[PDB]
Formats: sequence, structure tokens, C-alpha cells
Amino acid sequence: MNIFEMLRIDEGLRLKAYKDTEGYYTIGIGHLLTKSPSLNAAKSELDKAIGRNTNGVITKDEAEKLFNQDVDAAVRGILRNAKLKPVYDSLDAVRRAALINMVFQMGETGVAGFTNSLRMLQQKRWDEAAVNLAKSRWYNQTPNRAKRVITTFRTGTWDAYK
Ligand SMILES: [Cl-]
Ligand SMILES: [Cl-]
Repeated sequence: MNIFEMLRIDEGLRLKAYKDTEGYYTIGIGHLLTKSPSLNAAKSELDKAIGRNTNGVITKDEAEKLFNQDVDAAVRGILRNAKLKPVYDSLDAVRRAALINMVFQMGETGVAGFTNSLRMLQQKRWDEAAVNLAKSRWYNQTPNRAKRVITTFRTGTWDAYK
């Protein structure tokens, strides 16, 4: 198991523009296209991202291509971020994967916001950080996924995913 596999399970794979759990236009493996309630705006972004006249649909290859880009941007975003980097640096491999997952989903800014949890993670207080993570809009809105990510942090294993 690895990050790609992990995120592929959490996000799914849709080749046709759909709306996310917050109603935003997304496509592929959780690739956000736009917040804007407009499908054309969606289609526009989409063609702009793929580089062709898509008509709201992409191929698997395409989908995977956006995913590679996004996973890469998420890692680099963490390593760039003053608040995240040290957390990341302090973590073992499995847990790093959990942090990347949160970053892929909510953005670096969103995550940089779990100040308290971050600190707990850095201090290796697993159970406490898990509890704290749960007190969030995130957990409340996407509780199942949130639980898998939270368990991964708590345990340092991939059990939540097997
Ligand atoms: Cl893009
Ligand atoms: Cl969920």
C-alpha cells in the first residue's frame, strides 16, 4: 500500500465531471476543477487542464495524469510550508502518507490550520491527536474517510485500508 493506492481508495475514479461531497465540480481521482456552480466554467477549466476539447469527459490515462500532478503538488506544498514541513519531517512513512492525504483533500492552508493536532502529532501523542482531529468540520462532513486517515495517524499502520 502506498499513497496513490490510498488516495485512489478515498477518492474513487470518475471520468465524467461530477460534483463532490461539497457540490464542487471535480473529475478523475478527486481533481477539483472549480468552486463556481457553473458547468461551463467547469468544462473550461477542464479543457485548460487537459489541453484539448474534452466535452467534460476524460480518459483513464488523462485522469491518472492529473493525479500524478496533484500528488506531486501536495508533497511539494507540504515541504514548502513552514507549518507542515517539520510535522512531516518528524513522521514515519505511513503517517507521512496520512498527512499528504489530508493535504490533497483540503489544501495546505486548510491543514496548516489544525494547529493543535499538528503539534500533537509532532509530539507523537497519537491517541490525543486522533481525538482532536475528530473535532472538526472535516470529520463531521466526511466521517468515514476521516476515520481511515485518523486511524492511520493513530496506529502508523495501513489497517484502515485493508
Ligand atoms: Cl491542472
Ligand atoms: Cl466519507
